[PDB]
Amino acid sequence: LGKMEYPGDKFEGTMEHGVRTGKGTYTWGVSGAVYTGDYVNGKKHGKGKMVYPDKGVYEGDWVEDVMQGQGTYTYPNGDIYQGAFWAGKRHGKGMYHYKGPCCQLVGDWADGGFTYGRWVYADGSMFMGKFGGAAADSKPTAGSYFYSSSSLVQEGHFAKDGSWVGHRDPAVGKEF
Amino acid sequence: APDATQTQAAVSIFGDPELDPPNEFEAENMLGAAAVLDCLGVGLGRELGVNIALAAKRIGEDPKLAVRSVRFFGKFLGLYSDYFVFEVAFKPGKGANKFTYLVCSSLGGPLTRLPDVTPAQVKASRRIKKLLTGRLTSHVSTYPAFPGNEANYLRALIARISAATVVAPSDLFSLNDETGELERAEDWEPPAGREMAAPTAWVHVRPHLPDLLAALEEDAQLPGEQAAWTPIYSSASEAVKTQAGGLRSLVWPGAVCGGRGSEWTCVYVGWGVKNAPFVP
Amino acid sequence: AAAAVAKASLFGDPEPDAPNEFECEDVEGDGDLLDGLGVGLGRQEMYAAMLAVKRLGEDAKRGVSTVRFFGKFFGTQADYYVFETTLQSNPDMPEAPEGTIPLEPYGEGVNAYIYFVSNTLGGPLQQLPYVTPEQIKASRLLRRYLTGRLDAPVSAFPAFPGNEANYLRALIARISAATVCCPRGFFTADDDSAELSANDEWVPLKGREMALPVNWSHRYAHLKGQGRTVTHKRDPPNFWTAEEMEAGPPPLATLDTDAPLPAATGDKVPPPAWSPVFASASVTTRNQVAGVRSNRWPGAVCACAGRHFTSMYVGWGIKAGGEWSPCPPPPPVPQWGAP
Amino acid sequence: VQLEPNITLVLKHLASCGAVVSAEQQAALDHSIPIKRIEAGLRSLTLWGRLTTLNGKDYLVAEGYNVASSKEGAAVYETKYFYSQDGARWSDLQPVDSETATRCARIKGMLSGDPAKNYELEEKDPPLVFQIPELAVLRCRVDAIATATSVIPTDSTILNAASQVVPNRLFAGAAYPEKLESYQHRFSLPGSGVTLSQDLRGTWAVQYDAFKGVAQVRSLLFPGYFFYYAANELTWGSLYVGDGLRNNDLIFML
Amino acid sequence: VQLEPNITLVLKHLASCGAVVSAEQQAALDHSIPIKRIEAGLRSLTLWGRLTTLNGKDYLVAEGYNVASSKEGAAVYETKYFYSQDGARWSDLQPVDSETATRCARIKGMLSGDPAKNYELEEPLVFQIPELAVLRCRVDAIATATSVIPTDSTILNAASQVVPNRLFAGAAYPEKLESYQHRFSLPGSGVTLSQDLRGTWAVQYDAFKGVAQVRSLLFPGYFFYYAANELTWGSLYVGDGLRNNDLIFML
Repeated sequence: LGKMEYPGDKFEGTMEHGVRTGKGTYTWGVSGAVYTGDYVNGKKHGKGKMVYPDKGVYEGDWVEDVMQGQGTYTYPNGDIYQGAFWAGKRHGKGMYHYKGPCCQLVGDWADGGFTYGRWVYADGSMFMGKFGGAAADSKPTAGSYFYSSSSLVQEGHFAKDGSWVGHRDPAVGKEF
Repeated sequence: APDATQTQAAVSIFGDPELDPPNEFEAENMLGAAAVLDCLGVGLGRELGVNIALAAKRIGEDPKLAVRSVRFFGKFLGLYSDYFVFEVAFKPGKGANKFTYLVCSSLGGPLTRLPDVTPAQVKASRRIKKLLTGRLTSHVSTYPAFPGNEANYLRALIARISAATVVAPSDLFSLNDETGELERAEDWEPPAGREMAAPTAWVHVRPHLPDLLAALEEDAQLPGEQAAWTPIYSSASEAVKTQAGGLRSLVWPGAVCGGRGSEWTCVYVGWGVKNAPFVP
Repeated sequence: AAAAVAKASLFGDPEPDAPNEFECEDVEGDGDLLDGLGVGLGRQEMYAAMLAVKRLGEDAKRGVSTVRFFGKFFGTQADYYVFETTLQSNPDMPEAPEGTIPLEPYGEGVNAYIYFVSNTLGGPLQQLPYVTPEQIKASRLLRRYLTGRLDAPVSAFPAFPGNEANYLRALIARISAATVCCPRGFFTADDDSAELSANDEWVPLKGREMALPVNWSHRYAHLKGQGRTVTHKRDPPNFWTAEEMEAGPPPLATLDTDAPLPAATGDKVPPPAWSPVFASASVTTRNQVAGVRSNRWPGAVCACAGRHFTSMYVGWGIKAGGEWSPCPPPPPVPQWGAP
Repeated sequence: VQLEPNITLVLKHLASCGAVVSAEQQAALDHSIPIKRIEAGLRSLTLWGRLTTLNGKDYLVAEGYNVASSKEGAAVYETKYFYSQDGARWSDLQPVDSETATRCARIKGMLSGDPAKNYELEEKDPPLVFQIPELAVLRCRVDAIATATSVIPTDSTILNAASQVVPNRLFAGAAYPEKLESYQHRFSLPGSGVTLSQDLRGTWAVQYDAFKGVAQVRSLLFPGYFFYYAANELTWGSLYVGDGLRNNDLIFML
Repeated sequence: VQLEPNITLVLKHLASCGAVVSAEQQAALDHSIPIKRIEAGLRSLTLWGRLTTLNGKDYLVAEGYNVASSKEGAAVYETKYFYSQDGARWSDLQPVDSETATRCARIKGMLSGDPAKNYELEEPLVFQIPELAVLRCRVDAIATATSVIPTDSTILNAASQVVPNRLFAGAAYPEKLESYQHRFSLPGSGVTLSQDLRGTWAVQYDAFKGVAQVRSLLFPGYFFYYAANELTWGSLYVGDGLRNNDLIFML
């Protein structure tokens, strides 16, 4: 239980032979960020809670002082991501839930951007298909809409203008 | 196979003619006249009001028939055909022969210029009470001899209906003491719509064939203290803010006058017969 | 079965109080002009519309000081007949919460008129609520068919803050600030205030030359991108954003200076915002009525014959021009690093 | 083949004759005639016409019927009439007794326009005075005009097995619409052959536009009754505009 | 039961739908429809619709036909189309080739109102399409989309010709899309407007007057009325002529 202060950062946890091995609550006194969690070889590893200077809160897995594995991030605008992390970004299968529009994105992520899956609205209307990924702003690219008030599905894609181009007429369908 | 020539003419008054500068004539607002008469529920309607305005434009813009002013007189219903009558001024020529009357059996068709009227055949037409046959060349009456054919009897009826029932709102036309003509007033604010349906609002603008600008209040009443002009109203409720008003003639049934806002008009639509008992 | 009885009870006198005083327009004369052009609702529908204006103006419980018949919105199950009014006593408007841009109150800007609506002429009139700028912007993101019911939901994404009454009210605000216009020179705008004043040295333009968009002028204030007729610049302690520094068109701006539509496929010339509409086939017809017709909001028309001008909307509520695209999701928030 | 004559087409095809109705009255008729048709339980209800009045408040008269049966060699239509002075609400226009019909037929001149007005009329006391209400004189004049004219196309109605006068749905059309033999009275039996050509000669006028196909029949005995028959669309209809008086000087006018 | 739709009645009943024609050119229609009907040798010639232009000289389109027969399981009407910009004279609206129709369908926006304008497309090599070709392609695209009559309004006689039903009793339920069919559906086939895509038609039935209004939603501007007491139906198009391709977001 060697509580070490820094010229100011405040560590409060166990140290095994000089370095951090176990649980410890490190506090960045310059940026305001804190980390309460496990440690291997003086670095973040295992699990732990991280709050950031922009009030984003991470709770999940850690591999060598970067966000890895399964985690739950909470963004400063109330958005909540739950799913797979890699290289400190959204990567794998995950679910991003907005706060304002209350819609959500479920499926395959790539390098912080949503690249495949479903985007369901509040009322159950969804767009399912291939999205823009991290290169775009996770914009929809090619797939099919279902609107629940009309109960209509339509397959199509988006042009370079951003306008919907459907490959056929709409049709009565289910929510995929 | 039916001919199209009447309908070809009636469609030829529409649009531009397929090809001389037309002359500048004076006409009233005839679309507004059709609107006023359709608000009052008299006259020929709105569609024939459009047809009359276009046909009067064809009469007025004719450069060979150089016309000072066009006015639509009315429609004479006949046994076999009808008469649309237009009065023109042409840039003998005094009294009841001041205006020239062009008739047509259908709008846009060939126009026939009626002869000038003489007071002898006016007096001869005041005795008889006949129905028009719709043909301008027809014998009129056997045992009282009439001096002309049906063109002359139609001209005499037009002269009498003109002298009786062609009016204008009061304090609009002033008689010039020099030229003896009707000078329109520029700052003529019209009364309200329901205030048009009184006989005090309208004055004659014709010679008596009453004075020139004598009001319709001072007319020869029908027996039983009956005023010769009855009111007509655009609305049954008096709470409609903008409405129309006018008068029917009881002496000549079918001769109406009317006004809505600043748009006023007169027309005769009838059989030509006078509401008076016939003595043989 | 009862709405037919109400619409016939518009006509005539009621068989055995005191009516309210108000200032309507010549709605029958408006129907005459628009029947002259070939736009609007027809001539018998405008007479019933005049009597519905009469019924709304004579009601003492409403307290109306001025009625204008705005027009007709088509919906899927029922229609909307819209009447714009000023009241003798304005309703209470709740104060907008903190953090949001404030409201233009009653009698100012986008809430200068109280809008009544019915489904048939002479039916029960329901007062539409006031409009907020967030509803205007969220309506700009949308493109919907109305349904004719003032309590239907509008859309989930984009998040519209209300039901169909609020969406219809936002459409009325957008169409009114963009398509209700007066002939040029009929009003003069004050160089200090924003109110208009009818000048006395105005001459009417003769006939077909009132079908030119250079001869008309917006009589209502321009509706900015922020959702307000006058933009709200928040108090600073290189600071203000683009939406706050939007000083738009001047008052009484002509329809010649409106922005054209985006260019459609087949012609590289942008279509004008306003098109002429003519009553007669020939130029030489006497006493023509003429006017202009909105291409951005199709169904909005204006008309003028002498000193009598109308503006009226009969449409679906749809902005046209092809400048609508389906809304993308909000961009997912990056992490704390953000290179 | 029409079922019932349409008021808008009647006003359209007869506006050439001056038989026109006001703008308010036309707009009000369009709403009021189906309401009174449902309310009175009538199969048919059309605008019969309008009668001019001295004060201007004209009498719009409508007629309607449920059953139309052959009785005593005539097509009797049990017509109920209705009047209004605004075109909005429709009153009853009660029938008139037979002696009161003889008395009201001696009241000439145009009606006054006040339904609560009594014309005083004197007799020989077999003096006697009688106050006749203006609604009675109105019903008398409407009855005299309606039994005088009532023009339908010939063979436009058929007599079914139930001995009732129903509209002929297989009606081909008038072979010669410029003739009076193509038109009959409504109270003439189908298959009898009593057309308008068997009236007194010179009481009717027919003008047929052969190109557009619209014929107009005009009553000379009652100046103000008009009828149209459009042959291309097979649509007819009639109207009375004017005061209800009879042309008693017709032999001097022809 | 009407024989042919009456232009005064379609402009009366569909006036509240904004489908109004000008006062002058309505009278011009009253004079000029019988002329073009007689000189074209058509049994029926009605006002099809009005397409709005950019210069304000709108195209009045009229439709006529003589024969109406059952071809390949459809009620094929051999329709001819005419246009006008004044209501008084009627020019032919010539048919457009099969390959040209796709190029016309790719041209968006309101028409210009000049019968001699050529629109150009790039697909490089440029193609010039006349404005009358775009007009005819928009007109028959709408006409194959909507063409609404009441169901059982027509029968199929012994010579396999689609003739009107003289004994048509009327639509029993005028508030339903089952009462209305396309003009090209065969009688007795059971294909009504309910077998379209659901939500492409909006019916408003004034239950008291018996007047139903069927409005197209793929083509906003196609209006149809059916008056049940009069047994009178009719339809008219008023609009720029473009298809609503954003329909899934509209409803």
